Amino acid sequence: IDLSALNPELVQAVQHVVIGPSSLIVHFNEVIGRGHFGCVYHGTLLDNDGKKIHCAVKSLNRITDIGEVSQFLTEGIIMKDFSHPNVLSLLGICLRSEGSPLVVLPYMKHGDLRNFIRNETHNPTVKDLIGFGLQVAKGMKYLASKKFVHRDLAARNCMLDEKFTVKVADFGLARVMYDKEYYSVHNKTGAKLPVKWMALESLQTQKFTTKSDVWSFGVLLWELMTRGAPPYPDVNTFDITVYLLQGRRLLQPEYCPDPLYEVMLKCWHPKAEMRPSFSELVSRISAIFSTFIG
Ligand SMILES: C[C@@H](c1ccccc1)n1cc(-c2cccc3cn[nH]c23)c(=O)[nH]c1=O
Repeated sequence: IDLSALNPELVQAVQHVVIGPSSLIVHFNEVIGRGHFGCVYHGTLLDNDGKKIHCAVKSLNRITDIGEVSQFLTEGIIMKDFSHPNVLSLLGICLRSEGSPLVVLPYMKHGDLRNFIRNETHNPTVKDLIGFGLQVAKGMKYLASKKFVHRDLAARNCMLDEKFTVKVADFGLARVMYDKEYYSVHNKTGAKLPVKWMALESLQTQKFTTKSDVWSFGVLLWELMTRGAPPYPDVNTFDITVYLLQGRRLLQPEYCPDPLYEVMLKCWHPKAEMRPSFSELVSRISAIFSTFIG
């Protein structure tokens, strides 16, 4: 990657996001995870006093050309501003002269939320599951306040830290600014569209908004209440649009309380403008959660 060809204003603006070998040790032989985007390694970040911070280092192996690198730096500036207890922070990025760009994130002791709830050795209560959903709603309320449209909200993209605090995050492809580019990149790399989490209007028009993130949030609540069941497992991705157009939705999970399933149905309202906001979802889910004992 030719770092000398970048826009000098953009280089100045992104400097506060860049971290390098003076503080970060990437443990390339200790792999946390492997995805279609690249790999996630254990990393160590040292502060000025020599104190060690455990981190996850996501390698975005597909970012190579100047336009992709510039868009990566712009996304790092946007996400470096994130500060919320239910949003995974960006510690920094690495733009090396040799190797792919790196995203440095706080290490998440308990991994992704979908894996946690699906594991038969774990026993989260119905109250714990609603609590996870409420944490996701708070993180999404913060992101929505920044006009940040997630597009890929699903239980597998929320992480659990050492205290079981849920952090909204993104372990998918490199984030793009424009919806047209999001579709173009998925087609070019083979990366899967998250069809079964997408709002009806996103499937038909190829556009995403905070109102389509509310639809994905409803699917995420359903994943929580089923302990990670795959949504519409029996509906082919190419038949999902007709299924939604018939007025059909994900069925009420056995352990999902009625008021919470009513919240899910409101998230999947066919008219995007009629869906609740993330602020209304936080208020409503807090009220439901307040009636669970434990
Ligand atoms: C901060 C966090 C996040 C993302 C979304 C919502 C809440 C939190 N985060 C950020 C990146 C990321 C950082 C910098 C540049 C790029 C470019 N693509 N992704 C970037 C990532 O890979 N994973 C991830 O979890």
